[PDB]
Amino acid sequence: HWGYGKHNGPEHWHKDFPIAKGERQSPVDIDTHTAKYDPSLKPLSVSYDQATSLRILNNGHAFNVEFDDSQDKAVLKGGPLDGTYRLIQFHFHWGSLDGQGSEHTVDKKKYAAELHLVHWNTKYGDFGKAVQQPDGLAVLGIFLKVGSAKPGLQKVVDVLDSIKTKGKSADFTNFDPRGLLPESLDYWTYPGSLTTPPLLECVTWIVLKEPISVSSEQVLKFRKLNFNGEGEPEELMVDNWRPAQPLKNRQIKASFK
Ligand SMILES: COc1ncnc(NCc2ccc(S(N)(=O)=O)cc2)c1[N+](=O)[O-]
Ligand SMILES: [Zn+2]
Repeated sequence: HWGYGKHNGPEHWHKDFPIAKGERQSPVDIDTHTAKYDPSLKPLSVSYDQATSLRILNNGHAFNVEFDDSQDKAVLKGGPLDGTYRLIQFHFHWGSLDGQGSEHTVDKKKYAAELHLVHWNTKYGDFGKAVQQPDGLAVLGIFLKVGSAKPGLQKVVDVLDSIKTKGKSADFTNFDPRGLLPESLDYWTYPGSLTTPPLLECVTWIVLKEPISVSSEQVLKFRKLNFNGEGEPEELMVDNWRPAQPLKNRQIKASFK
């Protein structure tokens, strides 16, 4: 099926999912000089105090940490959003080397990785229904660069050897996502899509200006995961990012400067 190789990678996706060439595809390059400052934009409200993580899964494309989204426990609101979005999962995209890995770029710069905290609009009642709507999702993107460790990521890094191959999962309770956030909530925002198949155009993207730092050892452990299932040939899970897509007729707004 779809994946990230020469033969099933991003350049192939449009054959099974024609929306790949659509008008509001993600990710995009964030041109920080042409982003429009909007003093009308509200601060983001990230309300993660009551987050309930449940499990961590290797789905053959990335690893997801899934949260209980059956009540308003971990929510995103404000910023550019009308109404309230519940956290369902986070995952990352990363590279084979530190010089690449992010999906969004900032003035053409790729970061080592990119975290996506995926949230769905409470008015659609669940994730499966929200993705069918143009305002269905709000995904908070946070760039990772390599430097000092992010202590709040380590619980994640340490479980990865238990989910090495496609389809493995592990219980993953009491993980606090607030420990993945940088200090500033200044953001760019634009309307876009899932960055993987089905590439649905349902996402309000909220990309934080400030990257978090992770250690080289932390990202190296992302790279030891596998795309393949246990007992198929080993393909390291690296370079699971989609390149920047044409902005077409969208403007990126900034909450700052
Ligand atoms: C009800 O379960 C689910 N059902 C179907 N798709 C899901 N997730 C697809 C997805 C793909 C890409 C991105 S991205 N890379 O744009 O952030 C975000 C979510 C989930 N789910 O994981 O919540
Ligand atoms: Zn993603």
